[PDB]
Amino acid sequence: PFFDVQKRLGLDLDRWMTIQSAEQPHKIPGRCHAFEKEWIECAHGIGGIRAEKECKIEFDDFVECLLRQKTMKRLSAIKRQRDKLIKEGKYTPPPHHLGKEDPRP
Amino acid sequence: MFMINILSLIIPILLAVAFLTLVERKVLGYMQLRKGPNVVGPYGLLQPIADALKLFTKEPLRPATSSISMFIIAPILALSLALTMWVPLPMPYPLINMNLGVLFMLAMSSLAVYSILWSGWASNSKYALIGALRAVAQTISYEVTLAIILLSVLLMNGSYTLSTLITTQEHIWMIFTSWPLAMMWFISTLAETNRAPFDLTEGESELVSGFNVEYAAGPFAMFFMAEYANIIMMNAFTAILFLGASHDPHTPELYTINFVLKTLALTITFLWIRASYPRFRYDQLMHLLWKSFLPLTLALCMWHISLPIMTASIPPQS
Amino acid sequence: GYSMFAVGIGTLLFGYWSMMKWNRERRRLQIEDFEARIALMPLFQAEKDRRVLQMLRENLEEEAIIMKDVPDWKVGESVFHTTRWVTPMMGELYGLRTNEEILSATYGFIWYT
Amino acid sequence: PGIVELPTLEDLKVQEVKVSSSVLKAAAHHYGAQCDKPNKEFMLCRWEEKDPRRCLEEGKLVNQCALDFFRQIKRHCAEPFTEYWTCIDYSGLQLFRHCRKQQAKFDECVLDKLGWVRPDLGELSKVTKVKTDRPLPENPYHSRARPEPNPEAEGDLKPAKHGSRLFFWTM
Amino acid sequence: AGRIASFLKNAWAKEPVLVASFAIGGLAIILPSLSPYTNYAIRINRATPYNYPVPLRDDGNMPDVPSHPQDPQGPSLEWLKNL
Amino acid sequence: MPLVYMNIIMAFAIALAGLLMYRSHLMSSLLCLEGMMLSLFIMSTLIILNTHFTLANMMPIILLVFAACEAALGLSLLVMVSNTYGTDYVQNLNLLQC
Amino acid sequence: MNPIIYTTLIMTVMSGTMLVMISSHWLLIWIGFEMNLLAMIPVLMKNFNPRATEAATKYFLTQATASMMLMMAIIINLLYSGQWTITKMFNPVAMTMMTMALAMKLGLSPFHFWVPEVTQGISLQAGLLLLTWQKLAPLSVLCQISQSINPNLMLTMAMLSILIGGWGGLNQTQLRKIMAYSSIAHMGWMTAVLPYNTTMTILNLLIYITMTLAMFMLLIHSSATTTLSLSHTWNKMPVITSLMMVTLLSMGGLPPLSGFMPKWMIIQEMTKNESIIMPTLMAMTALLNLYFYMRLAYSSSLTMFPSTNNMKMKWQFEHTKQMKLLPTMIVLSTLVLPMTPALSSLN
Amino acid sequence: MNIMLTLLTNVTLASLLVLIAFWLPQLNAYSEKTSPYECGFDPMGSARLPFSMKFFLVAITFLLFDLEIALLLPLPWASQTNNLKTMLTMALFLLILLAASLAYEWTQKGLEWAE
Ligand SMILES: CCCCCCCCCCCCCCCCC[C@@H](O)O[C@H](CO[C@H](O)CCCCCCCCCCCCCCC)COP(=O)(O)OCC[N+](C)(C)C
Ligand SMILES: CCCCCCCC/C=C\CCCCCCCC(=O)O[C@H](COC(=O)CCCCCCC/C=C/CCCCCCCC)COP(=O)(O)OCCN
Repeated sequence: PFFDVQKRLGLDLDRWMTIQSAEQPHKIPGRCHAFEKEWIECAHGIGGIRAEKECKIEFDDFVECLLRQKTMKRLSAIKRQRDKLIKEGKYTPPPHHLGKEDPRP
Repeated sequence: MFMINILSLIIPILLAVAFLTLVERKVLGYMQLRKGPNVVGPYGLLQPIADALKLFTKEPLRPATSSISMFIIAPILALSLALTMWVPLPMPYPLINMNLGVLFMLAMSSLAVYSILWSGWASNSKYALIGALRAVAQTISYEVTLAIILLSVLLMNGSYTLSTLITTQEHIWMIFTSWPLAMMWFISTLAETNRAPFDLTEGESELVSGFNVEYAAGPFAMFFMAEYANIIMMNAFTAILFLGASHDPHTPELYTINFVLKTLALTITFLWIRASYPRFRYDQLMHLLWKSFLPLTLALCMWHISLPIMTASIPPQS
Repeated sequence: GYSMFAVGIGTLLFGYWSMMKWNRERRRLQIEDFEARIALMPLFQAEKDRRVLQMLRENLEEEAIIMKDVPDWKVGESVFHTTRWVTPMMGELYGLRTNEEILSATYGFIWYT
Repeated sequence: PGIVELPTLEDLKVQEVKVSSSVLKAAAHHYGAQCDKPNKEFMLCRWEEKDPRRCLEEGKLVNQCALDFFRQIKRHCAEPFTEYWTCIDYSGLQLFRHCRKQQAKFDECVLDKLGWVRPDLGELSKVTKVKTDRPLPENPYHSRARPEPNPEAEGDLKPAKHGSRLFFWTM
Repeated sequence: AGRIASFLKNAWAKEPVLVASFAIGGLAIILPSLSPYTNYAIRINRATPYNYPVPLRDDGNMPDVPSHPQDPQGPSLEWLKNL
Repeated sequence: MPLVYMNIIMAFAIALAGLLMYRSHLMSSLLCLEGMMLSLFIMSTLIILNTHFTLANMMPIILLVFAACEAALGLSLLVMVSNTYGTDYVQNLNLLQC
Repeated sequence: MNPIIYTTLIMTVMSGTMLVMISSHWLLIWIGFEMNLLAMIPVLMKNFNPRATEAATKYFLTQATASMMLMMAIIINLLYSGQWTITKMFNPVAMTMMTMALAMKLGLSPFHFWVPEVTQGISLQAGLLLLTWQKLAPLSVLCQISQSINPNLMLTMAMLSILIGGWGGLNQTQLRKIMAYSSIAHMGWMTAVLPYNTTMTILNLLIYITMTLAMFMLLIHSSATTTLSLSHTWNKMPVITSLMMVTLLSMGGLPPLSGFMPKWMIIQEMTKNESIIMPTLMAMTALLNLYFYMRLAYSSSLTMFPSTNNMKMKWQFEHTKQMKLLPTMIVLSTLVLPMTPALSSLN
Repeated sequence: MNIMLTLLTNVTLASLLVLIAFWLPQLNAYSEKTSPYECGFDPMGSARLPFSMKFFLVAITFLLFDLEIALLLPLPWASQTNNLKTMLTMALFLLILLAASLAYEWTQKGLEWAE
């Protein structure tokens, strides 16, 4: 079913391309390199069954970096509250958020 | 100010196409011991204006059996793509500066063929269908060779950016390093623009008018404009690719003059070639591209991959 | 035939020699300007750090003002369990700004031609 | 999940370097020769800490070193340098090669007034060593404790008691 | 020796395109392994600094790492200028 | 997720549905197969670019290579079916039953 | 077809399967499936005729659809975790799509319609290949991702496969369609035990491949593809029909024959996981396969059908070609039950 | 954003030329005039009948050789790598199998058109 010829011969036929944290050209990093490094090191050698429970924190952080679902939710909440308080005139946006900032290098 | 530049590029190109028609008529005339247009305007200068005005005041007809939507779309696509193919050409600066300008040229050219195919099919006429199938065959004949020739020539350049070709040739024309690829490329551009002896799609002797036989008036003039624009565009590209003109940053007009002279020479060479030779049979063109050009092109691609490594001559800008 | 082939091969060899010299010089020039970029990079990194941190602080203060009435909202609460620094998402940095800055930040380089 | 700590806008202030990219490119080689020490300190901080919030003082030292460098240039020959960076600035790619006379004049100027030698080809790209008092960060990833492994295999291998024990087989 | 002679004769007489193609392909295959400059090309590619050279923390036990770019230790590109 | 991702997955579903529901011509089904490949190429490219997995930039090209092989395979079979029946209709191939 | 070309194509089919079996990357597994299909289409049409063309066309359409679905599942899995390694799928929707794609590649019910038609449309050698070697790759992939798969969908498709194999086999007089429905039911048995013990899947697959190779080689040796054409073999080669009779009973799963071992092992493993009901259904339904095997044995070996006069001429000629592994295959198909504890070497 | 403006301008100019061509001149369309052209006479069959393709095999081969171009276009960038011996070996290997597939179809009469 899975004859691990690569591991028996030490070949690396396709393992160079399986993960995002593995030796990219010119050392260009993946967007989620640290999260994946952490999740891989947390779950290494403990087996699949233990890794899903005991490394769920690292994997949840990794998935958040990948898809950013909670970040978009928080931004949407903030902007809805801003829209609501602006419509009634309660809140006034600062100049550096309207296009009149003092830009810095 | 950018629309000013767009119009600055387009209005002149259409005028140059108009007068390329006159230059071709006169050059073929003098090679045939006659004169060509010398009556409408001094030295036939007003002949293109008369032709255009005559074509756009004549009745355009939609064939009864034709698919009207594709019938009308095909010339629009032809002319709009012919105009679009000019925007990345560095003369010495391009209107649009692209990282992959050569590859954009390839894709737009490859899309240009559909207008001929669609127009022939939309017409629902026998001769139009025969012309369209000849166009299918022509693309199959030259498409693979043309791309690999560009790749081989471009290896020395280091990228697909068209403006880098000026720096690549600061001291020598790239034709002194690849004149075999230059020969095969010239013939492939003859085939790619449907020009004698490779102009099978029109098939004037064989199919009367080929794909555009049904077309009349303004729609017909649009196909004509597109073809002649493509003839100038291909030659200009050939000039930039194989005969780089020295460019002075503080005086780009010198580069512009040099570049225009070289593209005019190549266009006149197309006209000369048309005046000199018999037409290729369409099956023969495929044999010519697949049994002679493709083996040499594969070998020369191997050679041009190996050569910069053998000699430590690999170019910059990965 | 010999003469034609000989002229052709001689032309090719001259061209090869010239291009070899010119491309070696070009590679030296590329190394030189790459090294200029290398000498300049620390200053750019320092001011990029300060710019990112300032934008995040401004967003934090505006969010402290905007989200005061909502009952159970921690201002500046992270969405990650980890406590290490996370590179800010583009939306977070420019979330509360004008559409022109957001366009320039997302598509400015892609569209520049 | 915890609040993100950010520096106040006061601690993010610095005397900026407000010269354009052509000026920076015209000065880059001598600037990398002269201000190497604080720049390398800052980059080592930056790449060991993996947090921009932990290397603000090094960045401010980077700014002050750049400003001192440019003040020296302004004090000893602004005119050859201005010639040089104007030549550089005309180019749309900002190419060093089209300006060799101006670069030569600027280089002689700095060599005679300040004793500045332009680095040779291949030197600014060396990996160098930095001596620092900053302690090496221990857990820059803020890692959790790793879970314990499974115990291990141990002991001598004895034949299975009563063989396979499949329904009726005695071996 | 004489079989292949007349064979290449007939090929040059009947299919010079294929003859030239096989010659150019074979040269492209074999010549790069006999060249003294292939290593020069590898070295030129290795000397191109695409990314920032991250400095090392000095521990007092690095005699061959420079402490300033213009120090004599580290790689040299002198071979490249004379190339 | 983003609106763009939803649209590409919808394109795959529509092409899959098109392949599943046959009409008369075989060529139309072959086109649907190509459409599925096109949507897979776009989806994988978007995911790869977004997460900056650098080495995975080559897998959409491999995808295209195999897609071309499949397309070529499909056209060969169509040539043989048309040579048998003078038509590329699905209804003609009913010789074998269950 | 040139013999060298045929060898190259068989080697490409096998190398695509081996690529599926040795790869750690989902893209390489997909490439293995693609290469296998590419080389396999010409092998179906080796003997050209409209039926072979139709069979290859139905096969290509089914397998290419499965391939697109498989790729889509891989891409969704990557979207929800930046992973290319084939371990356990991260997304439930990707797992459903993957399971259905592999079921279509195997021909499990309700995707079973293609197997009888394609098998009938091709020669006996191509049918042998299609029903033995073409199962290894999807089964190995399913064995790797077994923990991730949902039991309800898998067991539904497996029970459907057993039922539909039996019912469809009851109606056939063509031997290739009988073999195809047999294969469908056997696949159902292999996949029913997959979420519990992949070693039982491997054991079932090995015994099924042995019995199927024996049956196809016996059908080639006596060049028959219908029931009535096989009814003549007694009047030319009685040993062949006796051996086929015993092989047929082994397929039926009757003890003390080898064919009974996989059924026996699978039922026992399932009972351990507190699943009494599914197995009772499976065995009582395999009774149908046994019925139509017994019908074929009645017409072929246990009675003597009338014959023709021209058979006398065939009496005078020996078989030109002899199969080297046919004798071994029969012995392994019938007499291997006393060696059952050797299954531990499979895990 | 500039390329979008360029494409819009070009398509708009061409469409306006078509509009002028159809709305400026006098129109006198009748059935005889709008009928299909076949050199003096009425066509026998339809132009939508199947039109046999004698180069059908070169057309399928073009599909596979066109994807060889997608694998060879990154070669200018591949030349910048450090292990040039592996890159050159791989690039050479790719073109050799492209030459062998051309030699196979050529020697098996696959480039000859159907008769
Ligand atoms: C280079 C590209 C750009 C060039 C720049 C110029 C852009 C030109 C755009 C193309 C149109 C020019 C075509 C020239 C002729 C006009 C065609 C048409 O528009 O005119 C008539 C349009 O008239 C309509 O038939 C009905 C008339 C009124 C319709 C009511 C519309 C609402 C207006 C309300 C009236 C109140 C005053 C409006 C002004 C404020 C059509 O009549 P018709 O005979 O079939 O067509 C043949 C035209 N002939 C005779 C010249 C040969
Ligand atoms: C090791 C180098 C490999 C890489 C380089 C090659 C890359 C691309 C070149 C190869 C492309 C494929 C070539 C396919 C060969 C087709 C052979 C064939 O059948 O054509 C023959 C024509 O060619 C032949 O005669 C058959 C082979 C004869 C020899 C051809 C060249 C073999 C090698 C010659 C040179 C040897 C090496 C070069 C040494 C040069 C001297 C120093 C028949 O012609 P038709 O078109 O059918 O004519 C129809 C009308 N009558």
